[PDB]
Amino acid sequence: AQAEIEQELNSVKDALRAQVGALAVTGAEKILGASIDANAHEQLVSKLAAE
Amino acid sequence: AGQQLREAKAQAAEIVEQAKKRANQIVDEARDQARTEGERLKAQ
Repeated sequence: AQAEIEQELNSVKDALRAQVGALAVTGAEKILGASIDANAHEQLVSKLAAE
Repeated sequence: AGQQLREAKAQAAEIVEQAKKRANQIVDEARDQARTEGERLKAQ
């Protein structure tokens, strides 16, 4: 009657979090798939060669 | 003397059995009220 009310309340936040996280990953994929071109490899392949 | 002792002892057993019978009513009525209020809060 009190702990179970908090049990449902936090479970709803997690159900939303599971969808928002998927959307945030999809957003990052769409952004990078347009923001990356030949000007990025001279800043990434060059970085890996030091790692 | 023996007859009244057997009668008193028989009534003593009945007095204690009625107390046990009463205890179950006190406990189960508290369970139904507490569970009903829990559902009242859960729906809200």
